[PDB]
Amino acid sequence: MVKIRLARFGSKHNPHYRIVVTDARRKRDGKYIEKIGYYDPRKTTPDWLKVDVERARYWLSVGAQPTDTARRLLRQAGVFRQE
Amino acid sequence: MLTDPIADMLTRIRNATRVYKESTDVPASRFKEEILRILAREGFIKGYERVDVDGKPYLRVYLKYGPRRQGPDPRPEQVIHHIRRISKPGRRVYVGVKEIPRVRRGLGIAILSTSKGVLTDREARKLGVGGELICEVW
Amino acid sequence: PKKVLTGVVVSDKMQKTVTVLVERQFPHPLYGKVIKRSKKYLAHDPEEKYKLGDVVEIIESRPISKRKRFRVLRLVESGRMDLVEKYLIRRQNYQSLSKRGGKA
Amino acid sequence: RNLSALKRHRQSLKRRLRNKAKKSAIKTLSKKAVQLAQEGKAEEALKIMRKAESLIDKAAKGSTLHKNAAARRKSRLMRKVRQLLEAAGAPLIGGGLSA
Amino acid sequence: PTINQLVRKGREKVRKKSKVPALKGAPFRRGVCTVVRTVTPKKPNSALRKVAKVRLTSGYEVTAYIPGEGHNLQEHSVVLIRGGRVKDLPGVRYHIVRGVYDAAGVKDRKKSRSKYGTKKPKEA
Amino acid sequence: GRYIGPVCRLCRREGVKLYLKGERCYSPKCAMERRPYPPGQHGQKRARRPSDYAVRLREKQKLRRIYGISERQFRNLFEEASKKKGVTGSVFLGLLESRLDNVVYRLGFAVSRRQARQLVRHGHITVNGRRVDLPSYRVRPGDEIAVAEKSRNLELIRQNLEAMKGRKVGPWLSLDVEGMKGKFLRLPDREDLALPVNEQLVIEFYSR
RNA sequence: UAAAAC
RNA sequence: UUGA
RNA sequence: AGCUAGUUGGUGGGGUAAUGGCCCACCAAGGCGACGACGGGUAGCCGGUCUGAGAGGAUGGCCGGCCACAGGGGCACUGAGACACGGGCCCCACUCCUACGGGAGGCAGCAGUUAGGAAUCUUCCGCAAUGGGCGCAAGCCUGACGGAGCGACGCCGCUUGGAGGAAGAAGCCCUUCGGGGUGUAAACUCCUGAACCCGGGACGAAACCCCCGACGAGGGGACUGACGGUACCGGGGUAAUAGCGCCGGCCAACUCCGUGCCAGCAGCCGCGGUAAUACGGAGGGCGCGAGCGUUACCCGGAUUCACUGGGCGUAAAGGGCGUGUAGGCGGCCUGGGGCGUCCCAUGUGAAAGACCACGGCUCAACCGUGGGGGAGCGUGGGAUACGCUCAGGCUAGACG
Ligand SMILES: [K+]
Ligand SMILES: [K+]
Ligand SMILES: [K+]
Ligand SMILES: [K+]
Ligand SMILES: [K+]
Ligand SMILES: [K+]
Ligand SMILES: [K+]
Ligand SMILES: [K+]
Ligand SMILES: [K+]
Ligand SMILES: [K+]
Ligand SMILES: [K+]
Ligand SMILES: [K+]
Ligand SMILES: [K+]
Ligand SMILES: [K+]
Ligand SMILES: [K+]
Ligand SMILES: [K+]
Ligand SMILES: [K+]
Ligand SMILES: [K+]
Ligand SMILES: [K+]
Ligand SMILES: [K+]
Ligand SMILES: [K+]
Ligand SMILES: [K+]
Ligand SMILES: [K+]
Ligand SMILES: [Mg+2]
Ligand SMILES: [Mg+2]
Ligand SMILES: [Mg+2]
Ligand SMILES: [Mg+2]
Ligand SMILES: [Mg+2]
Ligand SMILES: [Mg+2]
Ligand SMILES: [Mg+2]
Ligand SMILES: [Mg+2]
Ligand SMILES: [Mg+2]
Ligand SMILES: [Mg+2]
Ligand SMILES: [Mg+2]
Ligand SMILES: [Mg+2]
Ligand SMILES: [Mg+2]
Ligand SMILES: [Mg+2]
Ligand SMILES: [Mg+2]
Ligand SMILES: [Mg+2]
Ligand SMILES: [Mg+2]
Ligand SMILES: [Mg+2]
Ligand SMILES: [Mg+2]
Ligand SMILES: [Mg+2]
Ligand SMILES: [Mg+2]
Ligand SMILES: [Mg+2]
Ligand SMILES: [Mg+2]
Ligand SMILES: [Mg+2]
Ligand SMILES: [Mg+2]
Ligand SMILES: [Mg+2]
Ligand SMILES: [Mg+2]
Ligand SMILES: [Mg+2]
Ligand SMILES: [Mg+2]
Ligand SMILES: [Mg+2]
Ligand SMILES: [Mg+2]
Ligand SMILES: [Mg+2]
Ligand SMILES: [Mg+2]
Ligand SMILES: [Mg+2]
Ligand SMILES: [Mg+2]
Ligand SMILES: [Mg+2]
Ligand SMILES: [Mg+2]
Ligand SMILES: [Mg+2]
Ligand SMILES: [Mg+2]
Ligand SMILES: [Mg+2]
Ligand SMILES: [Mg+2]
Ligand SMILES: [Mg+2]
Ligand SMILES: [Mg+2]
Ligand SMILES: [Mg+2]
Ligand SMILES: [Mg+2]
Ligand SMILES: [Mg+2]
Ligand SMILES: [Mg+2]
Ligand SMILES: [Mg+2]
Ligand SMILES: [Mg+2]
Ligand SMILES: [Mg+2]
Ligand SMILES: [Mg+2]
Ligand SMILES: [Mg+2]
Ligand SMILES: [Mg+2]
Ligand SMILES: [Mg+2]
Ligand SMILES: [Mg+2]
Ligand SMILES: [Mg+2]
Ligand SMILES: [Mg+2]
Ligand SMILES: [Mg+2]
Ligand SMILES: [Mg+2]
Ligand SMILES: [Mg+2]
Ligand SMILES: [Mg+2]
Ligand SMILES: [Zn+2]
Repeated sequence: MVKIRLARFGSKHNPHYRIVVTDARRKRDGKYIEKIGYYDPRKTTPDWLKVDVERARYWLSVGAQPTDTARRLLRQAGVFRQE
Repeated sequence: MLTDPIADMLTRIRNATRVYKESTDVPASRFKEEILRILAREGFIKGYERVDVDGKPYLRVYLKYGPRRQGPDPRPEQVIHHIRRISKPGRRVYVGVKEIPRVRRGLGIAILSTSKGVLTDREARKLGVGGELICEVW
Repeated sequence: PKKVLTGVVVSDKMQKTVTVLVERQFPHPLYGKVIKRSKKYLAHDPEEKYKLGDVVEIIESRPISKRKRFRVLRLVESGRMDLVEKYLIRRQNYQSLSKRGGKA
Repeated sequence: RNLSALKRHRQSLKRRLRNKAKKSAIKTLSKKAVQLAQEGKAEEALKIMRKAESLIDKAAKGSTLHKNAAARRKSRLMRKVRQLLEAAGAPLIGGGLSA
Repeated sequence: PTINQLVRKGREKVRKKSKVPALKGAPFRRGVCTVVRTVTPKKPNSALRKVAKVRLTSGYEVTAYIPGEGHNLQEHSVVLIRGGRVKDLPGVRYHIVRGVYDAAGVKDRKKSRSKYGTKKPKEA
Repeated sequence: GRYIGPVCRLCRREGVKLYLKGERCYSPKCAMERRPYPPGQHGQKRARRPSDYAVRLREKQKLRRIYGISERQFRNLFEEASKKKGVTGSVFLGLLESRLDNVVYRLGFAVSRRQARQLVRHGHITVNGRRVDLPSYRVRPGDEIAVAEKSRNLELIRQNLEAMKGRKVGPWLSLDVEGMKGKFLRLPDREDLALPVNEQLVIEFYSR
């Protein structure tokens, strides 16, 4: 099953992930299907978390299953807010 | 039979000017005539005109030269210091508009044959088209 | 889109199968000179409809056999052995190229 | 040593036998049917033909055949049968074959 | 050649023959000495250059120069070959590495020391 | 890193006066004053016509030796200057000149470059109030270069920053002799600098 | 004349 | 005879 | 230089998820090759990487994509998926157990051993983070991974001190024996203060879960750190690693002594046979600096395989001559076509890398974000000068 998860791209002690849509079976830093955001856990800049809400919503609409950490970040960015 | 009339012409010219001829005849063809026009307009030759030798169509090509000169060897400078053939039967050279070259930083020309007629690298560039790079003159 | 090619039927000694000779032209990658290479395709002809000398269109098809992966789309121009000739001859010169014998 | 998931093998051997047995039956009946038809015995040629159809589809319920594999067999069967019959005629029992 | 010609035969690439069949192009090859002769220079030279026949690990047997003032290489001395011909003694195309294995460095060498494997002398 | 050795012998080799000492380089006690000729056992013999190479070399050696930078760092800077848009020669100088260890020298906090270097290392310097002890740190326009408060009261910073009163500061820089802080106004234009060096030769040396 | 050689 |  | 029998095609079957000589009967006699078949050699391919002004040459380690393999050969079973590295069967080679009948095993997983080699590391910490499998969940497994360790192997940053100091110690080296050099270099004077010692001490970690709410949206609460008492902040605080190559020309840097075609140097040209800037040492000097040299290999310079960009009278190079096949090349005018060619739009050209910009670690290396590139190929539309093709015409080529 396809997933919305984090791919490590930073560097030693300098982790920067990419919120990605990749098949579940792929290596993590492998070939993903689409990038839909990024995440700097050490929030080293005012922009430490962006997410293409429209896109995330798209994939969720077709099966994509988020990691419990990706779900958390996707939420923080209002992917699930339905007000 | 000539294997390449266009080169034949550029040479007849190259040769005629190297001995400061006044004119020079070359068997006619629309295409040849077409190149002469470019040649005229750019001011490389004085001009040309249709004539008949032995009853067959030719093209007198009135050449141009600089003025007489000083010191040993008064022979004038050439208006055509250069005239080479690019495309040749059995090795045609075609270029895209972004591929048209610039002869001597512009002080020279390049005659291309495009599907919009025969034109200089500037004209061709302007109309935004490429074609067969015929020759370069400077 | 399924690829379409045009060529000459240079053989039909096969049941429901003709040999189409297709040619192509391209600028030599380093030398520029336009060079002309050519290849033979075994196209499918279920009705023995096409004959030697026929210029036809061939179309990328689903396998009919090992080797056969094309079907005759349509006849572009009837008879003209002038082309078939070149072929037969070029193949006939092969005789005079070994350690045996052939024709000049 | 000892990788407890030898159990997978242990099981494959059972499933193997379970399949091998379902197919052995399918084949035998398929023939039986084809043979009966090949002799004009339409009445029973179909009767048996239906068991075969049923057995095939059941085999496809699980891993045995499953898929278009079944379809293929049912197809080639009713095909051969209907034909061998229409070489004597009279589609009696009109079991599986339609109209 | 005409273009048609270049299109038919094309240009042929220049291949390069090695000067060091130290095999595997390896930077160095280890071997054991056979003889520890001496040779006569050619062209217009004269002296007793110190050479050494060596049976390499690379299944080879070749003569190799022994640079430096003097060595300590007997017959079964373990040596390291490094490649570098010697314009004078045709046949010698490698050098023994003074300072590695059985070939001791050079004594009293105070200048070009890294070559000639000589540790830095203490001074005070 | 860095040279660290007799520096006046470098002036004598390049035959020009380099100020690797600040004071003394002005005093007639300078070595370029005493024996203004190449160091060593031959400094007084007739210098043979230098080869086109020798010239480009010596010239570049001069410029590099002026900033006490390593041929390594010195080259990387030049290659960076080459890539960038604009007269490589100028850009190069602007870059060598944007080195904190140098800017500190330009603002007179230090009397020499070798000294300003140590000031930076020992943290005595600051950039925009944040500490920086990297001589190679690149000062950009707008940055303010000051002195660590904890340092303001230092027997040395006294003289240097005191003797700076009534002293002019390069056009691309502004100095506040009171608050012990200066500001990098803009990249020095080739003409703002007056170095006994012809960059063309340098650009040509790395050309070879 | 340095040597190879006598 | 060699070498320069 | 000729290759081919399942060989090429057909009909009917078999087989698979599915096309197909994939396989099998029967039938035809085909298929392929100088546009290089067949054979031999070598080799995982690519994004890219190194180099180059470019064209090009060389290359495919790390990272990402595809392929193949899992001691060697063959085979199938199970399953959505395998012909299955840590599953199965047989043959082979080997190793181990053997009560001699017979059994057990496969590190091209992490770490480690041994062998081979010029040469390549820790039998480490952790499951905290990311990702994966199973589970409703708690949670369990994870040598994938996140970290630390070793090696200047590479890249980047940094230190071995800063300022003042003699018309200039001693020592050592030259000397016209007057003096010149090492050299402000040293000793000294003052200043700062790497190392080190104390104190504080982190981001990376908010989810899963619990409560409210509807097991959702939303809100609230709790646990959790291997790296690590590390980074970093603050206080105190010592003046404290320098080496390596080179100095005849190319090539930056010169003198004395020693040696006497010797000992030796040497990349090429070459140097040494009594006064050698070329051998060795010393003083001095040049280069570079935690490195500097060497060897090996790639590109460059090499327009020295020349497409860009070469040549063949005497330098290497015109075939002994002709006839002629294939192929390459093709006079003048008109028309159709629109293959080559050119143009517009569009799709594709992953990520990383490369380029530009802004930004995060004090800088940088490194890294994040954003932008711009892009040949090639597919699709639709268009142009028609030149090349091609078709049709007609011409007589200046050719022939009669
Ligand atoms: K869906
Ligand atoms: K044949
Ligand atoms: K079962
Ligand atoms: K100021
Ligand atoms: K078939
Ligand atoms: K082959
Ligand atoms: K490149
Ligand atoms: K080019
Ligand atoms: K290549
Ligand atoms: K390749
Ligand atoms: K490549
Ligand atoms: K909630
Ligand atoms: K401190
Ligand atoms: K000290
Ligand atoms: K002597
Ligand atoms: K001499
Ligand atoms: K010497
Ligand atoms: K010497
Ligand atoms: K080369
Ligand atoms: K000849
Ligand atoms: K001959
Ligand atoms: K396109
Ligand atoms: K037309
Ligand atoms: Mg949300
Ligand atoms: Mg036929
Ligand atoms: Mg083709
Ligand atoms: Mg049975
Ligand atoms: Mg199933
Ligand atoms: Mg000699
Ligand atoms: Mg060598
Ligand atoms: Mg302090
Ligand atoms: Mg045959
Ligand atoms: Mg079939
Ligand atoms: Mg089928
Ligand atoms: Mg077959
Ligand atoms: Mg082969
Ligand atoms: Mg291989
Ligand atoms: Mg080149
Ligand atoms: Mg480049
Ligand atoms: Mg390239
Ligand atoms: Mg890879
Ligand atoms: Mg093995
Ligand atoms: Mg199955
Ligand atoms: Mg397995
Ligand atoms: Mg294993
Ligand atoms: Mg060993
Ligand atoms: Mg974990
Ligand atoms: Mg997890
Ligand atoms: Mg002394
Ligand atoms: Mg000092
Ligand atoms: Mg103190
Ligand atoms: Mg947990
Ligand atoms: Mg509850
Ligand atoms: Mg509830
Ligand atoms: Mg919540
Ligand atoms: Mg020199
Ligand atoms: Mg003597
Ligand atoms: Mg001796
Ligand atoms: Mg030497
Ligand atoms: Mg001497
Ligand atoms: Mg010298
Ligand atoms: Mg030398
Ligand atoms: Mg170069
Ligand atoms: Mg080349
Ligand atoms: Mg030549
Ligand atoms: Mg001759
Ligand atoms: Mg000759
Ligand atoms: Mg001849
Ligand atoms: Mg012909
Ligand atoms: Mg024509
Ligand atoms: Mg033709
Ligand atoms: Mg027309
Ligand atoms: Mg036409
Ligand atoms: Mg077209
Ligand atoms: Mg495109
Ligand atoms: Mg990309
Ligand atoms: Mg920054
Ligand atoms: Mg990017
Ligand atoms: Mg383009
Ligand atoms: Mg198109
Ligand atoms: Mg189109
Ligand atoms: Mg038209
Ligand atoms: Mg005609
Ligand atoms: Mg005749
Ligand atoms: Zn000075």
